[PDB]
Parts: sequence; C-alpha cells; structure tokens
Amino acid sequence: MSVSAFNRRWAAVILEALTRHGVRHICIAPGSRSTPLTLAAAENSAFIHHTHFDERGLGHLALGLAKVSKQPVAVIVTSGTAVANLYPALIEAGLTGEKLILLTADRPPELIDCGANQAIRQPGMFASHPTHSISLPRPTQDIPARWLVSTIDHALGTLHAGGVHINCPFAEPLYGEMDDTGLSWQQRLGDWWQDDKPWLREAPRLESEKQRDWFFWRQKRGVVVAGRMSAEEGKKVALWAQTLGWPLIGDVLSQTGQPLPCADLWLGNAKATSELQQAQIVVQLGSSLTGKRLLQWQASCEPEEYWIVDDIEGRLDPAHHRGRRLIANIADWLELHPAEKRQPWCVEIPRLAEQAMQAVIARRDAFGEAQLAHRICDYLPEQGQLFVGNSLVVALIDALSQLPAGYPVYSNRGASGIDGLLSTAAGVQRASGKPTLAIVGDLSALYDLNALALLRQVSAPLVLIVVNNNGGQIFSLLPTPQSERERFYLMPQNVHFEHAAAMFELKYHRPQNWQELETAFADAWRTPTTTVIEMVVNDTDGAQTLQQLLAQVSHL
Amino acid sequence: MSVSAFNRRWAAVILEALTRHGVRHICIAPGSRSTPLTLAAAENSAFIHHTHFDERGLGHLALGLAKVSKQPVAVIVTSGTAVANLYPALIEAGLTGEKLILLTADRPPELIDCGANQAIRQPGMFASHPTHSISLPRPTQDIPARWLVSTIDHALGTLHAGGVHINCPFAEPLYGEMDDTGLSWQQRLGDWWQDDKPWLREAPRLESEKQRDWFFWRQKRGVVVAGRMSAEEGKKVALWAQTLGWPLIGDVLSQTGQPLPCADLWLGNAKATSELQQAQIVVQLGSSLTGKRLLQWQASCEPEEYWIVDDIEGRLDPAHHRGRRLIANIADWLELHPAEKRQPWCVEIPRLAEQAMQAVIARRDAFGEAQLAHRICDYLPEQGQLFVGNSLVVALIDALSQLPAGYPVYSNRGASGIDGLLSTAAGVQRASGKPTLAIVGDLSALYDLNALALLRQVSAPLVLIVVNNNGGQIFSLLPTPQSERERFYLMPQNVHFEHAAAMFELKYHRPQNWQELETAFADAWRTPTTTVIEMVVNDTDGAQTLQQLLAQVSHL
Amino acid sequence: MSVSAFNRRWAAVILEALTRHGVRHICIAPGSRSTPLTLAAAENSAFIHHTHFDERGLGHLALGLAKVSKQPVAVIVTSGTAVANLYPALIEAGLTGEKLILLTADRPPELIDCGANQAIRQPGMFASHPTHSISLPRPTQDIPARWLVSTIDHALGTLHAGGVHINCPFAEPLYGEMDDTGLSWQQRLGDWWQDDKPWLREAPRLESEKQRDWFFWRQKRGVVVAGRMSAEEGKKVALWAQTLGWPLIGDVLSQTGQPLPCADLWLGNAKATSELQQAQIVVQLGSSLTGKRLLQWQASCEPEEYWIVDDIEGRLDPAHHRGRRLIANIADWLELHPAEKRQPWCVEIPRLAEQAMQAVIARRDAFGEAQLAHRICDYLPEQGQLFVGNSLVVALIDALSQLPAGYPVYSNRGASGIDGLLSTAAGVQRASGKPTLAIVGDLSALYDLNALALLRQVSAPLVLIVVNNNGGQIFSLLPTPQSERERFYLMPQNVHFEHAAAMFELKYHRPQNWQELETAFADAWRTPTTTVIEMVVNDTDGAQTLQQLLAQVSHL
Ligand SMILES: Cc1ncc(C[n+]2c([C@@H](O)CCC(=O)O)sc(CCOP(=O)(O)OP(=O)(O)O)c2C)c(N)n1
Ligand SMILES: Cc1ncc(C[n+]2c([C@@H](O)CCC(=O)O)sc(CCOP(=O)(O)OP(=O)(O)O)c2C)c(N)n1
Ligand SMILES: Cc1ncc(C[n+]2c([C@@H](O)CCC(=O)O)sc(CCOP(=O)(O)OP(=O)(O)O)c2C)c(N)n1
Ligand SMILES: Cc1ncc(C[n+]2c([C@@H](O)CCC(=O)O)sc(CCOP(=O)(O)OP(=O)(O)O)c2C)c(N)n1
Ligand SMILES: [Mg+2]
Ligand SMILES: [Mg+2]
Ligand SMILES: [Mg+2]
Repeated sequence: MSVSAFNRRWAAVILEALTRHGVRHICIAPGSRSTPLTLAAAENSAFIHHTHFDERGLGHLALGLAKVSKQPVAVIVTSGTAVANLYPALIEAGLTGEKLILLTADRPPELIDCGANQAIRQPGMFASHPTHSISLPRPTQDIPARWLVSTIDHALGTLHAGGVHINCPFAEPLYGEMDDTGLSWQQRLGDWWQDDKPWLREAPRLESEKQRDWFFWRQKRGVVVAGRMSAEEGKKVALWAQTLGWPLIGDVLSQTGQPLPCADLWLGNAKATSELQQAQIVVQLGSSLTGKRLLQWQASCEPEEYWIVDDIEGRLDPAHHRGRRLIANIADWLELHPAEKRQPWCVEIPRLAEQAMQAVIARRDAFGEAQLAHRICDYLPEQGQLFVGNSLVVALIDALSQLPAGYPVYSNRGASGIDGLLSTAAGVQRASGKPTLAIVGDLSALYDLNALALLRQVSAPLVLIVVNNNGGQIFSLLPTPQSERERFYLMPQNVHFEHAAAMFELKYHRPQNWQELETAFADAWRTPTTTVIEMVVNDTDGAQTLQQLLAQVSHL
Repeated sequence: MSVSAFNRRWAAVILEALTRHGVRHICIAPGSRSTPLTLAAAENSAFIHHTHFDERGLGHLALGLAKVSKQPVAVIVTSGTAVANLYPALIEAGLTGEKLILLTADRPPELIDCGANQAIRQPGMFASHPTHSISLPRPTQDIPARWLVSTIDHALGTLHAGGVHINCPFAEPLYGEMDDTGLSWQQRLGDWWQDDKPWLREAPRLESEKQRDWFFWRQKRGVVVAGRMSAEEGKKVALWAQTLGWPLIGDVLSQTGQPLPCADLWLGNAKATSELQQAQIVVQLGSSLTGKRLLQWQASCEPEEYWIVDDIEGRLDPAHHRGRRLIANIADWLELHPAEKRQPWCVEIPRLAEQAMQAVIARRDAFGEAQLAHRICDYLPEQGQLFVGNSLVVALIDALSQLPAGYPVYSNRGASGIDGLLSTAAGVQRASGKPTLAIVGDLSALYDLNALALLRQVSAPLVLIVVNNNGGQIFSLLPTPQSERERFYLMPQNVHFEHAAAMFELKYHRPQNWQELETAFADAWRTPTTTVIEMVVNDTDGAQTLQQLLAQVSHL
Repeated sequence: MSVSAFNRRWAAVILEALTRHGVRHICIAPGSRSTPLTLAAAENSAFIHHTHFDERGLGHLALGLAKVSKQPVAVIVTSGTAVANLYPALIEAGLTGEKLILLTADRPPELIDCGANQAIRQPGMFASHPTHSISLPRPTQDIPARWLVSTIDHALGTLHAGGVHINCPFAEPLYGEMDDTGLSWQQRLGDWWQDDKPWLREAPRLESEKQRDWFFWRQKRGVVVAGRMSAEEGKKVALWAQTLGWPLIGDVLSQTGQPLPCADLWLGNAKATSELQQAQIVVQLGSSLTGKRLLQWQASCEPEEYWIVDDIEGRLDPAHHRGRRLIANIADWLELHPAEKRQPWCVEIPRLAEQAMQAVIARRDAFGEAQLAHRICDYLPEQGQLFVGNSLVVALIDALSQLPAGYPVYSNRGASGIDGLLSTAAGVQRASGKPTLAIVGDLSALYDLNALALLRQVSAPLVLIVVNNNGGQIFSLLPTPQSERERFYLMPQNVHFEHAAAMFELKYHRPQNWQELETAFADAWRTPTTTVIEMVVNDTDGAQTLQQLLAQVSHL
C-alpha cells in the first residue's frame, strides 16, 4: 500500500496518455510536489525534456515550442505561485491557438485552506483562459485507470487550439522505492500500454462550410488583407490575390512578400483610401493585424461584405463588419475558393506603394532603429526564421520593410506582451532547429532577462538584437503628455547588456555603424550559439522618423 | 434623449437578431424590468408568444418546444429569482442539446449589491451549464449596434447545442412615450433590417471524420445499441443493424421498433450475456440509455472497441471503454459508414427476446402500471407522439413494451428530473401541433401541478395519464431500507387529481378497468383539449411485477 | 471494506457536526444518491425532519423555518436538477441572512461529464450566492475524520448570514447492511461524539465600533427610518425615536407601531418632504424598505449624513448617500448609541399623517383588497404572526394599515419573489408553533400551489388569504402599455382555489362580504389546520384605490 508508488503510477498514465496525442516536448520546472509528474516524464522515452527555473519563462518556452512545431507541448510545475507564473503564456496561447498542456501539481484536498505551506486554491485559477480545465481528484485505486486516460483523451482529442489546465493533486509521501502498488490497476488498460493510439479517440473537426456564392463574389472589386499565417500560406495567398487582380495588403506577420509594401504609410494617403472605397468585398486571411493605418482603414471601410478566414475561433473583426467569420485552414480554404484570372482594378495604389518604399529608401543611411527595421531583410539568416518583438520593432518592420515571401516570421501578437519574448524565442529556435534572428526592445529584454540562461542552449546560431533606445519609446510615438512621459511612460532604465551577456557566457557586440553591424552578424552566424547584438540609438529617432515618413507619404 | 425608448431599441436589435437564427417560439414571464425585451418581442411578427407565471415551468415549456421544433427557443424573464427558476431546464438542455436562449432582464450595475429590491448578481449565476454566456453591458449609444448584433450572431452561430445565457441590464425609466432616441443608432445597420440572414455569419460545423477502417469492422461480430435519437434515425438504424446481421438493443427512446424487445429482462439471462461476450465491436448510436440491465451489460462488456455515435459532444460512455466517440448526425454517419449484407451471428438472443416478450404477455390482464406500460402501444394516437415521464414509467415501458419504429418519443432523460414533465409535454404538443399521449407518476404530477394551466391550451388532443401508486415507488424497486422507506423515500402524499383537473377545467376520468380506460381515450381524442386520466394502482405491484419478470426471464 | 457503510459513516460525521452549531430542523426531499445523508439524518435524534417532493418548496420551507427560528436549517437533496431547484431560496437567504445548509448529494467524480444519468456539474453551480461553498472530495478513509469535521466547523462557525453549499459526492453501492467499516476512522474523534461543542470553534464576530460623535449627531434634526427587523427591535426603535423627538417612518416590516402611519401616502405631500429637507441626518435601522414613496424620498433626500444600521453586511442604500454603513444587532446598537430627551422638531408631518389615516378610514367600507389591507389588524390572531406576500398586498398593507408594535411580521423581501410564499409560510408556522395569518396574491398562490401539501401539517391554525384579482395587478399599478398589458403583464389565469383546497382537504371559504369573512376567520381559528380564504375582488380596484388615496393625501 505505498502511496508514493501509486502516485507515480497515476502520473505515469497521465504522461503516457499525452504521448498518444503528439506531445513530444515537455518543459519542467523544479519542485517537490510535482515529483510524480516529473519522474513519470523523466522515465518516458517519448519526450524531449526542457528545464528552466522561471516558470513564467518556462510557459513562454513551451509557447515557442508549440508555436513553431504546431504540436501540443506539455508543462510540469509544482504547486503554488509556480502555477500562477504560467498565466501569461496560457493567455497568449488562448489568443493565438498554441496547445499548452499544463500539468500543475497540487496539494491534496486535505491541505487546502488550512495554512499549509505552499498550498493554494488551484482549480479554476486560470478562469476562462484555458480551452479545457481538468481538476483531477485525489489519486485512488478506486477510480479506474480507464477513467483517467479517458479524461485526458477527451481533453486532448477535442482541443481545437489553446491551453489545457490539468490540476494534479498528490498526497505525501512522495518519495520511496517503487513497489507493485497500482501495477494491476495500470494493467487493466491491457495492451494499450504497447499501442500508439488514444484509449478514447474523440477528434471532431471544427470547420466552416465552403461558401457557394464565392464564384459570384470573386467577380467583384475586392481587397485581400493578409494577417498572421504560416509561411507557405503566405506564398499561396500572394499568388491567389495576384490571380484575382485584387490589391494585397500584407502584414509583417504574413509571409506574402508584400507586393504593395509600406502600407502603413500609403494607407495614410487620401488617394489610396479613396481608391479602396470602391471595394465591394474585403477578404482577410489571418488576423492580429499589426499596422495602425491598416486598423484605421479596416475600421473605416464599408464593403458589402467583410470575410475573415482563419483557423482561430471567435470574432476577429474589431470593427464588427457585416460579413462572414470562416474557420478553416487557410491553404485548404484557398483550394476550396480558388482564384480565376481577372484584370486588376487598382491603378493608383501600386504607384503610391512604390513611391512610399522609395521615400523610406531615401532615408536608409542613418544608424537608427527605423533604418534597422527597413534594412532587416538584408540580415535574415539563410534558411532561418525571424522572431519579432513587440512595441516599436514590429511596427517599424511592418511600416518600413518588405520581407520576402515564405520567409518564416514568429511573434507574440495575441496579447502583445513584452513579458516573455526571450524565452519564447528560445522555444521558437529549439523547435525548428533553424538559425534565428530575434529583435526586441530594451525594456522587453530586461523583462525576460533571466531567459538568457535558456539561450545558452540553442541548436543553431541565434542572434538577439536588443535595440536600446533607453525606455519604451512607443510612448514617444503615442501622444502621451510630455510632463509625465519620462517618469510614467518611457521609464528609462539606463543600462547596457554587455554584463548580462558576459554573465551567461554569450558573445556580445555593440556595433556603432553599419560596417560593424555586418561584421558582428558575419561572426555570429558561425557557431550554434546565441550572440547578443546591442544597437544603441538616440531615444526618439525611430518614432520621429516614422512620423515624418507618414506625413511625407500622406502628401503624395 | 429618452432612456426608455433607447432601452427598447437595444432590446429590439437583440430580438430581431435572434430571428435570423431560426428563433420562432418565445416564452415570456411577467415582470417590469423585462419590459424592453417583452415589448420588443410583442411587436416582432416573427415570434409565437407563449406565457406562463411559473418561470421553472416556463423554462421546461421552452425545453419541450425546442425539443420538438429542433430550433433555438427564446425565453424572457424579469430580474431576481425568476432567473434562478430557469436553472433546471437550462441544465437539462445542457445535457440533451436543446437550444434555449435565456434573455434575463437585470438591474443596471449601479443597483447591484446595494440593497435594491429584486436586484441580485446575475452574470455567471448559471456557472458552466450554458454553452455560451453573454453579460451585456449597460445600454449606451456609445456602443455601436453592429457590436451588439455581432455578439448575438457569434453566440447563436457557433451554438452546436445547449443553452445561451444572455444577461440584459436595463436602467429606468422603463416606460414612457417612444421617441426617436436610438433611431439613427439602429439605422447604422442599413438594410440588415430588411434582410433574412445574420449580420455576421459565423457557423463552423463540428463533426468527426470518416472512420477509414470501417470496412474492416463492419465484417466483425458487432452489437448495435440504439439510445435516444430521432424517429427517422431510429428507422435508419434499424435497417442498418439488420443489414449488418448484428443484434440491435433498442432503447424506448430509439424508435427503432425494438426488434429484440424486453432487453431489460433477457439481458439478465446468462445465455444472452455469454453470447454477447463474443462481440468484437459495439457501435452505439444515441445515448442516455434507459434500462438498468442494459447499463450493467455495457459496464461489464469488454469488446475490442466501443463506439458511440451521436450529435452531442463529450464523453457519453459511463464505463469509459477503450474505443471511439464520434460526433455526427446519425443519418449522415450511417450514410458515411454503410452496412453490407452479412448473415446474423446471434443464435440464442432472438429466441430469448421472444420468450421474454411471451413472459410479459402472460401477465397482461391485471389492471396495473406494469400492464399499462406493456400495453401502451394500444393507446398511442395515430400520427401522434408519446411523451414519457421519469421514474418507473420509462423503465416499465422500456422493459415491457415494444414501441413501433419511427413513432416519436420525447422525454427528459438528461438529468431525469421529475420537476418539469407536464410543462415540457405542453411545449412538445404546442410545437408539433400533434395529438399527444403523456405519461407521468403521481409525485411528478404534483411537482409540476400548476403546469395544468398551460395544458388548458393545446392545439390537438393531449391525454395525460397520471399513474398514482401513492409515492415514488421506484424506491420500492431499489433496495432501500424498510424502516425509513415510507417517510424518507416513498413520501406518499395521499391525494387524487380530480380536483386538480376541475380547477383548470379539464376533463377527468378515473378508470377501474380496461374497458373504462378505452372509453376515456375514445372521449379524449375527440377534441383539441387536455384530458387527465388518473390510474390508481396498488403501490408496489408494478415494481414487484418487474422483479418477478426479471427473475423468470433470468431462468429461461 | 464496504463502500456503502463508509458512505454512511462519512455522512454521519457531517450531520453530527451540524448539530453542534444549532441545526435542529432538517428538510429532506426524496432520492437514491442522497441515501447516506438521509439515513444519517434519520438515525440522528437531534433533528426534526420535514419532507417534501418539490425541492424549490423544500428550500423555501427551510427558509421560513430559519427565518423564524434564527437557527441554521439544513436541507438534503439528491443529485441533479433537484440541486438546482434550491437556487431561489438560497438567493433570498443571501439577501436577508437566513442560514441554510444545503447538503446536495453528488455522483462521484468518475461519473461526471460522461453521459451518466442524473449526473451534472454541481461544485460552484450556485456561483457567488452562497456565503461559503464546500466541494467535499470523494469519500475515503485516507482523509481523516478531523479534516471533514474541521471543514464543516469552519464553514458554520464563520457564517455571519446566508447559505452554505456542501456538495457531497458518493459512489455506489449506496445500500447494504452496516458493518464495522469506518468505525475506527470515526473513533479517531474520541469523545467528541459525546460532546456538545464543535471540533473546531472558530466564531469571530463581525461588528462596527461605537460612533464617537453620536452625542454630536443626537442634537441635530434627524429622521428615523425603520425597515425590516425583529419584533422586539421594532418596539425599542419606536421608543428611541420618540425619546429623540425625531419623526419615525415605520415600514410594514418594522413592527414599530408606525406612529406616523400611511407614510406611503403623506410622503407624497410637498409640505412633508419640504419639512423633511430640514433633516441634517437620517438614521435608518433595518433595510429592504417597502414603499415607493419612501424609496423616492430616500433617493431624493440630501442629509449631511445617512446611516444604515443592520446586522446584514454590505451596502444597503440604493441611493448611495454620503454617510455610514453600521453592522450591528439593532438592539445592541441602540444601547451603544442611546437617545436623549429632545423636543420633536416636526410640526406638519404628524397632522398630515393623521389626515392620511382618516382619508383611508373614509374608504374602509367597500369589500376590496385595499380595504382588506387597511383593516388587516382586525384579523391578526392573538399571540400569532403575520406572513405577508409580495406584489400588491405588502404595498397596500404598508401604505394603508397601521400594524401593532411588536406584532411579528415575516416576508420574503430580499429578492421579493412570488415563487415560494406558501412553502415559506408553512416553515414560518412550524418554526414558532404560532397561529399564522398569511396573505398572498392569486399568481403567487398558483406559483407555489403544490405547497398546499405542506400546509396539511401545521401545529397551530393557519389562515391563508388568497386575494384573487385575476392576474398580477401590480402591473395595473405601474404605467405598462395598454394593448400589451393583459397578455404580457397581467396574465390572468381565470381560476378559483376551491378545488385546490379540496384536493389537499383544506377548509375553504369564499366570503362575499365582511360578515362572511369574519365568520370564516372564527371557523378557522378553532383547529390547528390550514383554512384557505379566497377573496375575489375586481381586477384594478385595489391599485386604483391606492392611486386615488395617494392623489388626495398629496393635495392636503
Ligand atoms: C515560484 C516557485 N516555483 C517553484 C518553487 C519550488 N521550490 C522550493 C520550495 O519552496 C518548495 C519545494 C516544492 O514543494 O516544490 S525551493 C526551490 C529551489 C530554490 O533554489 P535556491 O534559490 O537556489 O535556494 P536553495 O534551494 O536553498 O539552494 C524551488 C524551485 C517555489 N518555492 N516557488
Ligand atoms: C507585459 C506587458 N506590460 C506592459 C505592456 C505595455 N507596453 C507596450 C505596448 O503594449 C503599449 C500599449 C498599451 O500598453 O496599452 S509597449 C511597451 C514598452 C516596451 O519598451 P521596449 O521594449 O523598450 O520597446 P520600445 O517601445 O520600442 O522602445 C510597454 C511596457 C506590454 N506590452 N506588455
Ligand atoms: C427533480 C427531481 N428530484 C428528485 C429526483 C429523484 N427521484 C427519482 C429518480 O429520477 C432519481 C433517483 C435517485 O434519487 O437517485 S424518482 C423519484 C420518485 C418519482 O415519483 P413518481 O413521479 O410518483 O414516479 P414513481 O417513482 O414511478 O412512483 C424521485 C424523487 C428526480 N428524478 N428529480
Ligand atoms: C419568481 C418571480 N417571478 C416574477 C416576479 C415579478 N412579479 C412581481 C414583482 O415585480 C413584484 C414583487 C414585489 O415587490 O412584491 S409581481 C408579480 C405578479 C404577482 O401577481 P399576484 O400574486 O396576483 O399579486 P398582485 O400583483 O397583487 O395581483 C410578478 C409576476 C417575481 N416577483 N418573482
Ligand atoms: Mg526601448
Ligand atoms: Mg408514484
Ligand atoms: Mg393577483
């Protein structure tokens, strides 16, 4: 009657069940109460194990792994505030669809609400942000293993997207030699242990039907808006929009190649919006649109119908247009609603976008963050991936650069948090095995500073650009009041990142001009290690350059 | 600007939006805070309005209406315990899939938690039981009508099954002359007001893929179990199982024609269960299986695979078998997995089912509830429908009768409450316009006694049989302790229902023999009115007859 | 190792624990899953057991018992919608403070969300309305009895007011002979089984401190508003306000004797409100004020300070005055803040109130509901109690009658539901053993009609007056729209209650004049039984009479 042994048999059923749904990566933070889960995971040869000491960073690491691999990723944490630190990544996964399976160890019910150490009320603590929530009961042999495996199989099988909170209480003793307690209990599952399928297969698909009046609407004056999607989906959307003869507005997160680049500029020109007013239908594929001018135009346009195609559920139009919400894999939906060659109807916008790109190129020389964003395509690693941070970097790349079609971009643009970008980038890199360029701001790098520990383990060179503009200079772009701006918005920390890099034995460069930045990159791509490149720029130059380019393109 | 007028335009957008998703029936209870909703509904010509003073019965009325019409049915109640009385019907709909749209008037936020009369905390008060929960904000023109209609359209469009809780706060004044306040706000919706589709079309379908190994499994020794489903699905399932040569165990709710009747009896015979041990796959269509012996066999059986096909989501096997949970329209699923003619493999069970039926036929003469259940087909109205109550009646009919294939049966077998059976039957009748036979126990009739008011308005004859065995005699069938049984289980109320019928001006019969029962029926089918037939039987005769028949068939 | 016997030991600990906190009354509805609780209660000699088949009426019966006895009252229900039917009485308990302990049987965790019959998600289903919620775990001897009893003792000891939800899962088998399973487990509590105290005494008192500036505020022009309170508290508040010389506005629920009667009438006079504008402080004792003119004056008045003294927590002023919210026993609070002799400062209001009462007396002769309310003091049983229903009756009694000081008045005026007035009145009666006068409207009587079953067992004569004006004529009182009024507001049911009384074998009178009403009362007070007195009055006479008296008193 060993309680510790049965705890580990119970946990073993949980972990093995996860392996039947494609869970390969598991992220583990240290703890005692989580011993059954952690030991079950450590003995299971199906898993790739990642570890970290910061549970918030651990959640974001799993988020990067799931983001890139598109598979579900498991997380194990002990009870207490460890569980609470998983909330940010769980919320982001709830918005962008990553499947995070959170195995959160818990105290047994008899140690809740009685002043016990490290014991908190854990069931339901993530409210509505998980797609599925499971509060497992106190382990007992009187509950059959087929129930437990069926519960996990239901949770994973019906998971369209988002996280699953599985709260796992365990009573002490937690340690001891394994005996035969729970062995026959496990063996009631028969040769399921030697199988590769779930015990219960419940995998219904959620998908919109094909639109039968599509061959009617494809004949009208349409606009294609491309948001976040996969790289191949970006290429397919570009070819499809070109065949329809519809203008393609491509987000930085779309890998379209942006045939009409610098939309965040030329959408501010009245000639562009006036021409767009002729559109009778807008077909948007993907969501989480980046550029402000694009969100303003989306809010202002009044086509007869507005369609949003995406594999995310729920409403995705923040302007609440009359139209359609269509849940589908974008590539499959494009096969279901194919294009037919038709003459382009736009005449003024292509010239406007060409002139906008020219206006940016004329200002490429100064050694600032706006020029860095504009020139970032010259620095993308061959056969690599781009992880773009939040705040100004993603806005400037979206507004000022033309990224190549099908070159993968990853981001945390659900909630756009600055709290997990380094640990997320580590997961992005570890998932794909590709050389990675990640670009973040100074406050973002400080926020997840300890994630530099994770970046000591990458499988290919990862360049982390930290743009140091001494604060959150997006609040120099926003019309924040000047008298409170410094103390309450920008919050400069007056630091550099050479000692942070030295602390974790990472190569570091602080280039002062373009030649030295190119030298730094040429060095950094030579080894499967993380190199930190700090670009020190004058605080408000990027914001002001963006404003000036906006005005200049508006008078075209 | 007029607050009362704008409140009514806000409500009018809500109700009009509901009409774009098939909402036709609307159930209304009286109140003051619900005035914007109730007046908007009264002015909208798309609705059939039903009224009732008991909100618990009003919810069950909406439940029966939705049950029969297969469309979402709306409910309007004022704030306070009126909302709370909707909980039972909402729970049952959450289990069996009826789409109840609950429009619950509320006090505005400034009158919550301050001692205001009839003001309670309403958002989230139904916990996880609604499929969707919408807590509308305090009405204001600063929120566009397109947002409101889009929120409703998202909720109804993605509603696969179950209830939607829409909390609707309204601030006073509620009354006053209608002026043009909010007219422009409404007109931002354009010609949507003259349209017949939603403002936002968001209607993804949830369905399992085709099982690609079905051509293997169809040739193995299978068993077909038919649970609750529609009448036409019942006929298709019967034909499908017959073609496969698999034994069909048909529930009273399956309308399959029950080709192996009295399963609750012959499943107690060791030769049957021994023959079923040879089954390699069980394919169950529908759920909420009725009989105790059937649930025990399901719990004990160990096929290689156990499948449950149904249009309800989630796990439906209370024994957690290894197998599959397939979400589909059953007719579509049968076409997707067609049968191929193979010879039947069962030898002993058909004979056992015939002999069991004969054993019931031998005891048909006594004027008791077991005989009424066994003989109930002789009282089914032509082109009518059967509504069967809970406790002993559904068990005795399931065990003792063979109901004709395709003859519609309705019930409340999700949670199996005895709290709303009369009002549910009233909704069933009003939705179909068909002559109805409804059968309930005495405690069930007392529980929903005031629903006799609703049964003063039927569009076709409805016979209500109240089996009066003086208490809940299911607790004479279960091995309840003898010393506490009467006071704490049976709870006989020692009443008759003649004065209940007279209070609501309903025809009444208390037949003493079969001939007088026939006479009561013949009188009852002649006009579109409700006739109450009270059948007085000795308390434990039906339970004992069931026990004796179980033993006798077990010794065959 | 008997699961059934241990279920009953676990339950026996729960019920015995409740007896240490003053739980004497227990209300039990029938079921199978509730067997451990029901048998534990049936075997425990500390309890008085009440039974009922309608769980909503069972909740209101417990509500009335707790209302009168000021003890916590326990309720046992089976799993499923039975649990949901307790919601209205629980909400009312959350508003007015009755201590209801809801013991709700549940299926064990392995039968949740898997299609099992009568199994729903019960933990948290009452949202925020219980003061304390306990989700008991699956019973096991690995959890010590001292944990179980300590958790119950914590919930009951810290219960200031309101309901407690104790969810109690039990796995089958539920029946079987008691053996020694769980005996030593129970015996770990030692001689606590022979004790009269809780295992854990945790009973912190919640109370506001003495107001140090009260001797300052006693000398200002104050008004005393008396809301709902106990009978003794009403008498003390009357003497206190008289000693201060402050006008006492006394609610129908205050039992103050209403020295300025017909406040709902004379508060409509400009001289009264103009005089009251001189008030620099208002001290309200109790809450849930009844009358519309009183609520309007509270909303409009702007004293320097507004105090509400009550033993209920939270804000109790729906008008949000600047001031104090003082939590205390009213009698204790009067002793901490005693009155000093001061000269009344009001001159116009006493005369106005005498004139209003005279104006009502001038209209006492017609045989209508307004006149019944005005004259109701002539029918109060000696040493008895009054239970006043909702809608017009409580408003007409409040506006037109002067009830004697200290004569007990009971009501359901938290949420003011019409859904449990009969069963509540039965509990009010059984708790005190006093002769009871209960007055309700026709829709109220229909709503809780089956509670007439409960009224077959009263310990003293109870007169139930049903005022039948054929609908909810309070909506003839409010300015509802004329063409929708009857169908969507009044909803007349066109019934009488002679057959309802006859069905439950209750004496019935339908008096046609004051003499026959007198005779009916004399007949009713002779035996400890319920007599139903139906007063048929013309639909709008009571409402209209009130409006006329309001206009006339407003113009004095
Ligand atoms: C946010 C969160 N997440 C995880 C833990 C777990 N947890 C601990 C217990 O407090 C508890 C065990 C347990 O029950 O799991 S201690 C501990 C290690 C601390 O390492 P250190 O700073 O180098 O100090 P040292 O161990 O003395 O060398 C962890 C990692 C936690 N407490 N809080
Ligand atoms: C976890 C969390 N908490 C706070 C924020 C807010 N927030 C931002 C928007 O999101 C701002 C809109 C908004 O806040 O409504 S941006 C921003 C500054 C980032 O500074 P940086 O890295 O130095 O880069 P820079 O701006 O380019 O110079 C902050 C701090 C956040 N995103 N996530
Ligand atoms: C609203 C609610 N609350 C309680 C129950 C429980 N419950 C039953 C099971 O359904 C459940 C068992 C169980 O307790 O496990 S049956 C039953 C008695 C039925 O009395 P009847 O109408 O005269 O019919 P008869 O028994 O054939 O004579 C009760 C009272 C319920 N179902 N619904
Ligand atoms: C459970 C629930 N659901 C609905 C309501 C709404 N509601 C009322 C509240 O607005 C008034 C509460 C009060 O303040 O007294 S009053 C009322 C009509 C009652 O008709 P009646 O018994 O014939 O008496 P009469 O009006 O004097 O003729 C209704 C149907 C409710 N209170 N509770
Ligand atoms: Mg910065
Ligand atoms: Mg019965
Ligand atoms: Mg009335």
